[PDB]
Amino acid sequence: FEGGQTPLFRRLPKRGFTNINRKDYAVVNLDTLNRFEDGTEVTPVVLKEAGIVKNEKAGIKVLADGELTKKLTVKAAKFSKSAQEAIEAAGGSIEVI
Amino acid sequence: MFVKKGDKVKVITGKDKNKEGVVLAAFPKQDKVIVEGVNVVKKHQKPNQAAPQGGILEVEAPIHVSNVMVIDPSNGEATKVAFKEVDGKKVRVSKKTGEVL
RNA sequence: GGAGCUGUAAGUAAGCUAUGAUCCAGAGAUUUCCGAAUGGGGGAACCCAAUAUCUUUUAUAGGAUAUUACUUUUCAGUGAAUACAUAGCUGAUUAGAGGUAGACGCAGAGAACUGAAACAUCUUAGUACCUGCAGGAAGAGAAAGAAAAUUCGAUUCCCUGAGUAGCGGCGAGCGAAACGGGAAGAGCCCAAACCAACAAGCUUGUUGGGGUUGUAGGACUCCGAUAUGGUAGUCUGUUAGUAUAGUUGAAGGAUUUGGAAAAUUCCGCUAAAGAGGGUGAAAGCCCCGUAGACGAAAUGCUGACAACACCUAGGAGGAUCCUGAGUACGGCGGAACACGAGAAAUUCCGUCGGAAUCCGCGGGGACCAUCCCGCAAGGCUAAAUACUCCCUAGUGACCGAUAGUGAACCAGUACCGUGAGGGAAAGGUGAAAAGCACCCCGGAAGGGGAGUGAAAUAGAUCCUGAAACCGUGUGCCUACAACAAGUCAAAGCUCGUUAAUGAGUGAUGGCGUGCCUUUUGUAGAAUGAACCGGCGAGUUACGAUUGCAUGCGAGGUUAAGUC
RNA sequence: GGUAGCGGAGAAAUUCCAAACGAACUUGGAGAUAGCUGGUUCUCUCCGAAAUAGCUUUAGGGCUAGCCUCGGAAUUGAGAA
RNA sequence: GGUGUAGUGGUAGGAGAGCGUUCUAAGGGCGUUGAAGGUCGAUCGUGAGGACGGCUGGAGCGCUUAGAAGUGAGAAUGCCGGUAUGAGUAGCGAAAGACAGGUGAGAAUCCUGUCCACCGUAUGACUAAGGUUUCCUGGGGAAGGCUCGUCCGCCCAGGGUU
RNA sequence: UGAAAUUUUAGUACCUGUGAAGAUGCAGGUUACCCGCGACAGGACGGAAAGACCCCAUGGAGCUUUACUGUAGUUUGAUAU
Ligand SMILES: [K+]
Ligand SMILES: [K+]
Ligand SMILES: [K+]
Ligand SMILES: [K+]
Ligand SMILES: [K+]
Ligand SMILES: [K+]
Ligand SMILES: [K+]
Ligand SMILES: [K+]
Ligand SMILES: [K+]
Ligand SMILES: [K+]
Ligand SMILES: [Mg+2]
Ligand SMILES: [Mg+2]
Ligand SMILES: [Mg+2]
Ligand SMILES: [Mg+2]
Ligand SMILES: [Mg+2]
Ligand SMILES: [Mg+2]
Ligand SMILES: [Mg+2]
Ligand SMILES: [Mg+2]
Ligand SMILES: [Mg+2]
Ligand SMILES: [Mg+2]
Ligand SMILES: [Mg+2]
Ligand SMILES: [Mg+2]
Ligand SMILES: [Mg+2]
Ligand SMILES: [Mg+2]
Ligand SMILES: [Mg+2]
Ligand SMILES: [Mg+2]
Ligand SMILES: [Mg+2]
Ligand SMILES: [Mg+2]
Ligand SMILES: [Mg+2]
Ligand SMILES: [Mg+2]
Ligand SMILES: [Mg+2]
Ligand SMILES: [Mg+2]
Ligand SMILES: [Mg+2]
Ligand SMILES: [Mg+2]
Ligand SMILES: [Mg+2]
Ligand SMILES: [Mg+2]
Ligand SMILES: [Mg+2]
Ligand SMILES: [Mg+2]
Ligand SMILES: [Mg+2]
Ligand SMILES: [Mg+2]
Ligand SMILES: [Mg+2]
Ligand SMILES: [Mg+2]
Ligand SMILES: [Mg+2]
Ligand SMILES: [Mg+2]
Ligand SMILES: [Mg+2]
Repeated sequence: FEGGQTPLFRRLPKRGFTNINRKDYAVVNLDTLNRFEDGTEVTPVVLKEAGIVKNEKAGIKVLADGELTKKLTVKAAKFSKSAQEAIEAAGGSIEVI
Repeated sequence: MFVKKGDKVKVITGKDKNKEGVVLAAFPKQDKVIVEGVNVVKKHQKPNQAAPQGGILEVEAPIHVSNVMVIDPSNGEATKVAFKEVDGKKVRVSKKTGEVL
């Protein structure tokens, strides 16, 4: 309250809306997966059992920030293109649940 | 109560310690007892009780019954009490020996 | 149960008691009058009656007992306008009233102060209040559902979702649900189609049978079981336990102090008992008890077990029939849903209009199509949940007499008020009354001795006994002095300490306008305080954020609930 | 005996309605609200202001900045004279 | 721990260190050879405050560490209680009493008596309401009575309403 | 016999001046033995009372109206009975 002066919230405009059908995915940034033994199969079940991902919000999305150093048969809901490149270049294999 | 009228009795505490005596009366609702020769207090008395001088009486005040230890009527050594069903009937019994009362 | 018992409450009398008292527990009897009050009335605790029997009196008068309210339900008899009859009246029956528990929950009706820094929508709030219905819980409740998974399977409550999604003068504020996790777990009936029976007047009211649903169901047409399990029932009983009395329940004696030992010292003992309290002071071993072990004639309660009782069937067809009508729905007006008409689904009330029924109907947040899910308009249903007037057993880093209940004391009292209603103050002798025989002064009260008592400066105003306040005496000073009253220096006088650059007083001199609040600024002629004593004001719950500390670490952590 | 407070009565004055009636008294909501006055209890040490701007149905209130304090941090040491 | 330098007025206010109270858990110790509390002391600490003694008192209380708070009062025209101030002051509530005797510890105040004064369409006699025991007798003077009091509508024990 | 209002403590002079601007209390000077009694009432900005005049409050209450928004009633119509 600014003393009757027009408050900051009131002098500004509302913006946007919310999409009820929004898909918010749980993020795995490619530096985690250096954990797992090469050749194995990464899944949301594996990630949850390890404790990496506790909230599979809408599905796992994989993103490429860190450097990958393994072969991995990774699978998820969606991959980013840089992650596809990095995995397939290391020698893994992308799938989609 | 473990004390009862008609019982020779030893005292445990008080200025009259180690004296003996019998029970003249017992007040269970006070848990007290009266003993001849013990706690003889000096009461300044008025003549309204058929005492035509008023005078000063000497009378036995009560005693608390936890300051009291009964006697074996066959040993003299004072004891504590247990209760036993003899002949179907419940009686007092000595400790330190099986003597009744 | 086993000896003192006649309450508080002394004391006197009279008495009772092993012929088993008082006391305790269960059941039964008596249970005045008022009060729903109910034979009629009435200013509650009073009055007056009627009828039947009995009683008193020579006989009236008088007295005792029983019945006699209204309304509802059924039944019977009489019986008007009005003929049949109905209403009405009367008599038998049947079940209601009224207050509790200043608490909980359903429904009806329904505020404002307040907040929005005004205020009208809105909020407070469907709160308070009032009223009705109640029950030990209620209410809700077995999907015309939640979802989007082709999936969960009756309600309720806790966590979570989440202060999210939304609502909102898009302001203040309001605010879900579902998913998920748990506690608890149960599902059942009826109308209808049709069948059998009765009756009036081929249908149509009553009884019974039948049958309750959505991977549609049932009736109806054919095939066999007579089954098989369950029960949310019964003063059917037995059986066991438990509540309401209770019983038993171990172990210490001496020295010092002292009025008293439980304290001290000495050697011991005991522990399924060292919980607590009392006892002349602080007790494991004195007492009540505790741990532990036994116990209920009688009335309840709880749970099992048998009897009784009630539910409990299977497979094909859908020719045909049925599957909750002034209902769903719609319009208008209003409410509740988190949702303020807004795009407003859903639910409910009033009013008016007004469908189909298995190729059917409703929902999936305007609405249409597709798909999916379910099948209303009839009813019931325990458990988990909320609360405590009360009873028992208890507990407290709760109070300890200006506290804690308003009330530790004969408190909802005294008192105030017409009344509704408000509403106090007031605890403690002593271990034990042993409470002051007797004497003196005095009218007595009250003192003084004596005496009890450990103590009387513990003696009813009673333990301790502060301060204000009122006094008595005494060391120093004080009647030519003005002084927020003190401070500093200091003569003289008088005492002698937590013995150390001592105490008290103070002639005289110097300096010096109280404390608080609020103020630019107060000695203030601005405010407050008569004084003393007590009481009396930044706390807690849930959340947010910052710092400090600890644990762990790109993994840190559980909530509810169970033990 | 009757009229009872969103009221009654009033030969009418804002008058009376149980010793103050422009809306009685009592109980509850209710510890109403109070940007308003009064009060808010022990000690020491370190540091130590403002009474200004702007906006305010705002002007004796409030919000931000300014002025103070505390902790951390870094930066070609900027600060003051 | 020490040496040096520099500084240490302070309201609102911020920060940090503490004293004290009640209770709790633990440890340890002190109390009828006298605890707490009260009171007086010329004592110690920088402050909040802390001891030790003397008298009182008569049964519970300290010390160390840590913790929890109904945790500290001088003011609120604050609340409750007590006692002051004014002050031995205003007031003692319309009016006539005086005397002798008596009772009695005690008399202006009570009783008896004589004069005197007041009321008299009442200051008289009935009585409804209302009060509800105040009526009568016998004792009393703790309190109440605006003084006193031997007295009373006060207190106490009895009775009384046909 | 026995109150009350009031009351920070008080050993409570005067003039002039000062000063929150009008001093018993500060200053300078002057006067004044200590304690009371009866009277008066100039002061203690005396007491009683949180000024009723005034201003303020985004206070209240009552009242008025061609202020706003509503409403009980009154009236008209439609519809149902
Ligand atoms: K206003
Ligand atoms: K139910
Ligand atoms: K004990
Ligand atoms: K709607
Ligand atoms: K001086
Ligand atoms: K924190
Ligand atoms: K940390
Ligand atoms: K205090
Ligand atoms: K004067
Ligand atoms: K107005
Ligand atoms: Mg504006
Ligand atoms: Mg009657
Ligand atoms: Mg408002
Ligand atoms: Mg919720
Ligand atoms: Mg025993
Ligand atoms: Mg004791
Ligand atoms: Mg011993
Ligand atoms: Mg619909
Ligand atoms: Mg409608
Ligand atoms: Mg009390
Ligand atoms: Mg006390
Ligand atoms: Mg001179
Ligand atoms: Mg002189
Ligand atoms: Mg002076
Ligand atoms: Mg003053
Ligand atoms: Mg004053
Ligand atoms: Mg006028
Ligand atoms: Mg309120
Ligand atoms: Mg400083
Ligand atoms: Mg300095
Ligand atoms: Mg104490
Ligand atoms: Mg306090
Ligand atoms: Mg005070
Ligand atoms: Mg005078
Ligand atoms: Mg007079
Ligand atoms: Mg005349
Ligand atoms: Mg008389
Ligand atoms: Mg008198
Ligand atoms: Mg008399
Ligand atoms: Mg002036
Ligand atoms: Mg002047
Ligand atoms: Mg000066
Ligand atoms: Mg005089
Ligand atoms: Mg004045
Ligand atoms: Mg004022």
